[PDB]
Amino acid sequence: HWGYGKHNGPEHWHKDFPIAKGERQSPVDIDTHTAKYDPSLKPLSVSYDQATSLRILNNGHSFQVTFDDSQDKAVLKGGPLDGTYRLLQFHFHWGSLDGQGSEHTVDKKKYAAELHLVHWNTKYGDVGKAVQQPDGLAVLGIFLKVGSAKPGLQKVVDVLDSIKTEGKSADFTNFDPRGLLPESLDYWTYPGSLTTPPLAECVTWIVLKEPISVSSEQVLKFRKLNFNGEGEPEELMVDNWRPAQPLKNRQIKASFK
Ligand SMILES: [N]S(=O)(=O)[C][C][C]C1234B567B89%10B5%11%12B85%13B98%14B%1061B821B326B%1174B%1252C%13%1416[C][C][C]S([N])(=O)=O
Ligand SMILES: [Zn+2]
Repeated sequence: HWGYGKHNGPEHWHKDFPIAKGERQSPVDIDTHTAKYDPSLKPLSVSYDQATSLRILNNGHSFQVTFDDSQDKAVLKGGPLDGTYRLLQFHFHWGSLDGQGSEHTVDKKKYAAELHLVHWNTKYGDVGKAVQQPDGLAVLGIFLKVGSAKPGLQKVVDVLDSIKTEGKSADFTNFDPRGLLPESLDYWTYPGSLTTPPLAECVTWIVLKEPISVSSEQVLKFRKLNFNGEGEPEELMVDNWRPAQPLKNRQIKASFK
């Protein structure tokens, strides 16, 4: 099984998923001086007021909070997107120490973590169909730096002890993802891929410029999770990030000057 270790990590993934060496892989380094301001880009529309969270789950690679995506309750629109994208889940990538953890980098700077809110295009009807399409998914990426606590993250942090090991899940209703967003919705965008297997080239990436701050205590709780299942040798769930991949023939566009 793929993972993040020496023998099964990112440098091995191409053997099971040859698209790993494809033309539009993610994440990438965002070179802020080369990204082009595009005045035609619209403001991003984030409509999360009717979001219905369902469960929180340790999937052996991250933890995720899953939403009801059977109706247009929590949707992303505008920005670079055509049409309406339903929120399915959010999850994080993080490091063993604060100087790594993000997938995207900004002028080679790594953040302590990165939040991904994963959305799929309603025109394809279900996420499995959407991953087979070049405009199937839109992932909103938000950097985390360590400093002040993020109050809207605390409800997540506090239940992580109940999903320590792979396969464990818990009820996680009434969680409002608006509490994870920075002030500004200024963003960079580019065409890319899932950053985990199957590495499908189906994502419009929207990466917010403004990080959120989380406390050291909050991120420490992420690092107490385990990659392993209960009863297996304990391996801390840390460094679950894919490094930057070649930009190749792509342009990163900025929504802001
Ligand atoms: N870091 S990331 O790119 O946001 C990966 C998120 C993980 C997934 B996204 B798509 B969305 B779909 B696949 B990918 B994996 B979980 B969430 B949901 C997924 C499982 C199904 C993919 S398949 N195997 O049906 O092609
Ligand atoms: Zn991710």
